[PDB]
Amino acid sequence: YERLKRDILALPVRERRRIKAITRESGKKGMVNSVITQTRQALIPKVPVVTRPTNVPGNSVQWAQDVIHGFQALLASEIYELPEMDNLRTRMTGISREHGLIGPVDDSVIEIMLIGLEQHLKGIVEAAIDIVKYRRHTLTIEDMYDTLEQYPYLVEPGGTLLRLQSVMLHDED
Amino acid sequence: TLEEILEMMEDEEFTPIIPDAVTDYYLAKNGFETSDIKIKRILALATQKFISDIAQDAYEYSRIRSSSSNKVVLTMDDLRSALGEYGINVKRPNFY
Amino acid sequence: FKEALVGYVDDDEVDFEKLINEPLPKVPRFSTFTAHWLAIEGVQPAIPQNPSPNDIKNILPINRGSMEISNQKQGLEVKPLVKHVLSRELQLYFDKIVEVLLNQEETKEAELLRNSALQSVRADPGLHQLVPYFIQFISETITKNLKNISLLSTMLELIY
Amino acid sequence: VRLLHLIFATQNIYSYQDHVPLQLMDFAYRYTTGTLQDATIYSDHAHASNAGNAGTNAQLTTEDIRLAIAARTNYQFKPVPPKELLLELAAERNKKPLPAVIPTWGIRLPPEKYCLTGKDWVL
Amino acid sequence: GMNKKFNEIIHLMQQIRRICFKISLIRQMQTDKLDSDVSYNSLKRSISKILMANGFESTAPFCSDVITQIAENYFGNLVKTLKNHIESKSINKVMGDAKFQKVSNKDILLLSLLENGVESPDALYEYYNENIVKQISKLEGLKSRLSSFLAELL
Amino acid sequence: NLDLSVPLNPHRATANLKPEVKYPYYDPETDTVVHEHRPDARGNMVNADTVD
Amino acid sequence: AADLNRIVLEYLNKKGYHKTESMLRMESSHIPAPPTNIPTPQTTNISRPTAPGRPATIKRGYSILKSWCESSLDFYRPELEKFLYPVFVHCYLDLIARGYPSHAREFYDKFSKDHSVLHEYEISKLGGISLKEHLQENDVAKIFRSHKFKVLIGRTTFNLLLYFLNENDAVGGGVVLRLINQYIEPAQDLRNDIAMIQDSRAKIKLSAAQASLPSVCMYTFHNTNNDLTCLKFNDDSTMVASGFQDSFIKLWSIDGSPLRSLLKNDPKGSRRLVGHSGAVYGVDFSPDNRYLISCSEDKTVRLWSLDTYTCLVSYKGHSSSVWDVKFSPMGHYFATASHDQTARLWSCDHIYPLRIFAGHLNDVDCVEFHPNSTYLFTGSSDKTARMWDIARGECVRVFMGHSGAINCLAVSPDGRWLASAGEDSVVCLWDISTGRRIKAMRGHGRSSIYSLAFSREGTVLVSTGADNSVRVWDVKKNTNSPSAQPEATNDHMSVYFTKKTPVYTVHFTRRNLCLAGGVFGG
Repeated sequence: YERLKRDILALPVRERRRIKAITRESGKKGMVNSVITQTRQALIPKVPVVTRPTNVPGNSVQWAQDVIHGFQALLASEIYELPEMDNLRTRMTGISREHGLIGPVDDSVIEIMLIGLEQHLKGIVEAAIDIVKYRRHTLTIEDMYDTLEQYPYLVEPGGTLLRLQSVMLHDED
Repeated sequence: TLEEILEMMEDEEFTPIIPDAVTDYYLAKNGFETSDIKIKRILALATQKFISDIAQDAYEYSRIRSSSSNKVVLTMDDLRSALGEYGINVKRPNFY
Repeated sequence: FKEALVGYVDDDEVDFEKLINEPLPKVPRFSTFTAHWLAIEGVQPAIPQNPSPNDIKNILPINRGSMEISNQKQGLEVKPLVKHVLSRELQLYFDKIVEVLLNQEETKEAELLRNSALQSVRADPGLHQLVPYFIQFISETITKNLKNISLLSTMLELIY
Repeated sequence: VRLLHLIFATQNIYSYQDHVPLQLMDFAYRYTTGTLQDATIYSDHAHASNAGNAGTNAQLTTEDIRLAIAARTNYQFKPVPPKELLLELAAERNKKPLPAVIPTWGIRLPPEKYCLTGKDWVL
Repeated sequence: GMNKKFNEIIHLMQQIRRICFKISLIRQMQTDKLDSDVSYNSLKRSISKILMANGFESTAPFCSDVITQIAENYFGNLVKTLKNHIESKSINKVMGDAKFQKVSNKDILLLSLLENGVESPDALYEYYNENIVKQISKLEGLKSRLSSFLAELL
Repeated sequence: NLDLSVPLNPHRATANLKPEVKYPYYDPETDTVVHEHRPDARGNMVNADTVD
Repeated sequence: AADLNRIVLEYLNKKGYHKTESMLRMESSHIPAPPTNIPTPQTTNISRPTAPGRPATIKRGYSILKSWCESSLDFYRPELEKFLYPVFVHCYLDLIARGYPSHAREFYDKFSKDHSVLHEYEISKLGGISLKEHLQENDVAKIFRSHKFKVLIGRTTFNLLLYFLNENDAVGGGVVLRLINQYIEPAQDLRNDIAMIQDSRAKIKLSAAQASLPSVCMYTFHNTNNDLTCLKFNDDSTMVASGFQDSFIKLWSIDGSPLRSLLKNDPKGSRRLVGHSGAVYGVDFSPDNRYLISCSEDKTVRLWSLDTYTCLVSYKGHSSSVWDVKFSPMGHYFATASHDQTARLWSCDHIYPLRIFAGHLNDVDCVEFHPNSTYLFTGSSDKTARMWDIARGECVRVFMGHSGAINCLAVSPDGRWLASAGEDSVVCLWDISTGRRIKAMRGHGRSSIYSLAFSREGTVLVSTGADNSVRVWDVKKNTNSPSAQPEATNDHMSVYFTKKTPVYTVHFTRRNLCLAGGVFGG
């Protein structure tokens, strides 16, 4: 079948195109496909440092003091409340410089983001409430794991669900 | 109400189109056994109703297609639209 | 994958145009198991549900390698004649065994001298290599002598 | 497609059922349609749409496709083995001691009210 | 099988009235342990017996397979819901030491219905009466068309 | 270069000494009984720590 | 190759607590273990069910006495019936004086119904005594121990009897013979008989226990439309359970239909288990053999009884399909393998996992426990194998080779040896200490190897594959115990072909024979 298959593939005029695809593609400086370097390079902070052949405008020099400041914030889950603007702004500048942008976030982004956030969480908790009672109760972790087994399209996988399946402790401990 | 609804499923006056055997198989597949007959007929009924809903979606979306005011066929455009209007995902078939 | 040409694309599907279906599926048998016997003591019978030497016709990359009258019967397709299979060690072990068995000197210590080898072969591993030699030996013992109460008693206890 | 059989040959799987090539080709068509659709949206986005502000002209460079694919794999397509996450997470679990007890030759079950008691379900 | 019997009466009335519709067009324009495959095909039978709307198995076959698989997924999603609530391992569920089930065995069922599709119970009563009214409604619509065509042909 | 690879006999890989057990029995009155360990948490009890 | 030596030696040079002295000892990962022995129940006692983080032998000796007797011949009943009661009361007096009066009471009124037809007042004689000083005041036992008791018995019977209590000094033979030579003598003669047993050790006890080619009995499963993943056989070889691909578990009874509940309801020998959502990929039995465990792709693990054929528990701590679930050799603890590139070790009482193990860059295909039950061996599709400390969590050893996946693993009873079977079709025998395979058995054509197993005593193993063939391999051809026994590659005793049947498992019984399971018939 293999020989006959190759012969029939040669029956098509694309035998020439098939003959040319012998090299190693990605004719670039490279596209690594390993794992550990993806991880590391996706773990260290980057820095948007710029060239200046003739003129690279922007009128505001690039800094990486911002990235350190961003990674140092008392982010959520330590504190007990959703972050107020200032914390979120400090974290964003870090991410924007860390991805390769420049210029300061303009104080409307934070608010629309908070808005979308609280909408998200109201949806989730409405789901859990729809689980526990049909029509004086009090809610637990297991109900939220149940509803994130039923509806997983809500949350993006990674990070937290694995962490969620490592917090379900037994009674005595 | 609700209690009439399990007053009624027991006797032959309301026996879903989905036969008892097939629903027993599908109960067993997804892992449920019980020596009641009501509940199985009930899941039968809800599924019957859901498919009826996509049926009417298909009927109306076929009725829009031409001449509002060689017989009928529920094709892939009608289905593409109704399944889409649900949460059922995109049907992008092809050729070549 | 029907063909179609344009002035080729090799695509069409002409499996449609149904109006009514009223067919019934037929149920197969349940999953039940068929035991047999295979490979008694190394040899593979071909009489019951087994193959004959037809894997010489198989594709040689696949299924590779092949090494392998009366009430006095104990096995013919096993070839116990050649005395190379047992071991160099096992012949001497068997000699020690038989010699400690057929001792028959006193009534105070000889039974104590053999009883622990008796109770050894009672419980010890890997003896399925030297069984038929043991069987032929003991049948030789019974057909050679009839008078000694001692030997027949020891053999009854050996079969226990 | 015969080339799909040729691609099957790379993984030593010459035992197909002939529905797979139809199915996987259908799949790739669906996938790339969605991909180069939202990439076209992003090409519009660089072209500064609303209820009439400018035109819509297509180039579709590789960067837009890269954007349209990274969003998909944001919630799909089993990624690189996330080892470090799992290592630290499991160290957090692998922290509190074993029970160090003796049920004395049986089975020790969870307490009833956590056990199931698989009776005939009934109202 | 009164539900089966009434869907069958819908089927018979559809057959006869659509036949009459078509010939009237012609005259106008003249001028137990069971297995997988049996289960699948039984479901396909039942499905194409649902379809009073179009015509009973009067569509391409891919769509029949589509519909079969979809309803399979839905039924499985039902049961995956009820059994999940039943295992629960949470204080809200779980028989209390003093036999206090915060939510008895029935709210489970009502609730699993609610999570998937159906909102309330009496929507089923509603869909049932809706079905039997669809029968007489389409009956009388095409019967009035029949009488008016019997008048028109003269 | 220090691992502890050393077995020891159970009651399961030999014979003549398989033990008895009396938890999975059959009462004449009741159906059967099992071994199931013991917490102190009851039903309708305080759930957990404060919300802070 | 040498580059690896270069780089690891530079590494160890940089590790300041690795000097040049001990770095070379670190390079002694190529000397394997010595040939060690199996712990017979002659010297080494039993151990208790416990944790992996670090009395009543009298009762077990009496259990030996009441078992070995009734299992004897009919000629020897009328004489050992009187050997029963006196040693029972003797051992009861021994323990109640040792310091466990409660235990004394419990096994007294447990074994007070031993000789109730002969002795009528003695149960009342010994029922009105609880405490040690209540014995020291009691006079009948004192006059009993003063003189000895007469015992009428032949010679060869006591010879063979003692020659049975020499092989089992593990859960109690020494105490009973000590009490005998103390009281009756119907341990001086005991010592002479121990020397006689040692004389049996000189060439009368078998030394090598060389190879032994196996018997087989096959079990082909017809009429399944390939809807069938796993089999598994029992411990005492009475049942065989197969996990289907539509959430079904169809217990089969070998040799009859006694599969009936103990209840009054539930009125042939095949029992089907529901309670699952997805396909079943692994099943395992309880070594006490009244329970059953079964993993699936719906990230459940589930527990069943076997006197009512009924579920009891569900388990959920996994994020993806669970392939194989295996018990501990002792009970109490079970483990699972998944597609979430992680493995979780469970108990049976607690419902969420105890430990989680994470070292695989792909899916963990199989899991197994070393015979001490303090290690777990995962094997994966990343072409690597690993070992874990259940308490520690983290990987003691890693074995790499085997271009291709992995599917099944085995452990030889004595604690040196693990078996790697994979799509490559080459069986590899690994040594835990070396981390380097001792042998590379070559055979089996070019097909996946699904299952395999060792002997009762590590003399022989068996592979079992998808090339429609089973393949017995010797194992000691070139190992540290080179048993040769003389008159594609070697270490291949014999191959038994099948009628176009891919085979799925094995189970060595106690005895010589294997027991197999395959499909597809013809």
